[PDB]
Amino acid sequence: GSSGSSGMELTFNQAAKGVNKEFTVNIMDTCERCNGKGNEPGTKVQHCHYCGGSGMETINTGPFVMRSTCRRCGGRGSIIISPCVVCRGAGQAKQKKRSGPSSG
Ligand SMILES: [Zn+2]
Ligand SMILES: [Zn+2]
Repeated sequence: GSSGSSGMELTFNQAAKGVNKEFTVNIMDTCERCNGKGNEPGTKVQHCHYCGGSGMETINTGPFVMRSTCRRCGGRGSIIISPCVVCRGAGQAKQKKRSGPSSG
């Protein structure tokens, strides 16, 4: 076997532009213990007043006011007596995956 012609018909050297190669080694997926909730699967939760279920807090200082994400709940709308032990209330963790089917 031997050859060496040209044509430049199609391009099948690299993959699409969107799907960047080696995006990021580290793997981040939705927690499993809390299922992307941020609390222990064996604990209860309390209603937050600061935001009132909106996850938004307001800082009234003088003739002006500021706006920052609730601190008591953390922009959730409720107080987690016991925050997850895997994601520590992050909503995502490291899920060792090989393929990782986006759609599904
Ligand atoms: Zn709150
Ligand atoms: Zn978790």
